[PDB]
Amino acid sequence: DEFKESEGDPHVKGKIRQMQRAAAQRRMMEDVPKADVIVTN
Amino acid sequence: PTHYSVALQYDENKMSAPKVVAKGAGLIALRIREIGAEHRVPTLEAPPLARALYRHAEIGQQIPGQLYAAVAEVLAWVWQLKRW
Ligand code: NA
Ligand code: NA
Ligand SMILES: [Zn+2]
Ligand SMILES: [Zn+2]
Repeated sequence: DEFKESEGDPHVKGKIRQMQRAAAQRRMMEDVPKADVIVTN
Repeated sequence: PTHYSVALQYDENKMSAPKVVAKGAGLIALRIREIGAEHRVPTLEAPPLARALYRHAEIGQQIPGQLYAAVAEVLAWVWQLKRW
């Protein structure tokens, strides 16, 4: 089956988890309002 | 610009260590400091602890034990703040 070949594509999978790092990062930033204190500098 | 930011959430029950909800540098660090200030989240400059938390504390987890005392000192600071 060509369905498996397209499903397995390492290249489609690498973009996909590139966009996840970005997406989970954004989910991180949207949780900042839940914080009680921000430590900096 | 500027280097490090760590956002903590104190535990749901009052007697457990706080967790990291966000950390970053330096654009990210800046953009956390910004959202925090925008949403009136108290922000303390404590450069040694910020670099440390940033190095060692895992997002979504309880801060590490090496850093409890220091993060408890940040909490006393948050209490000083609640009085003008
Ligand atoms: Na809270
Ligand atoms: Na883990
Ligand atoms: Zn979103
Ligand atoms: Zn969230």
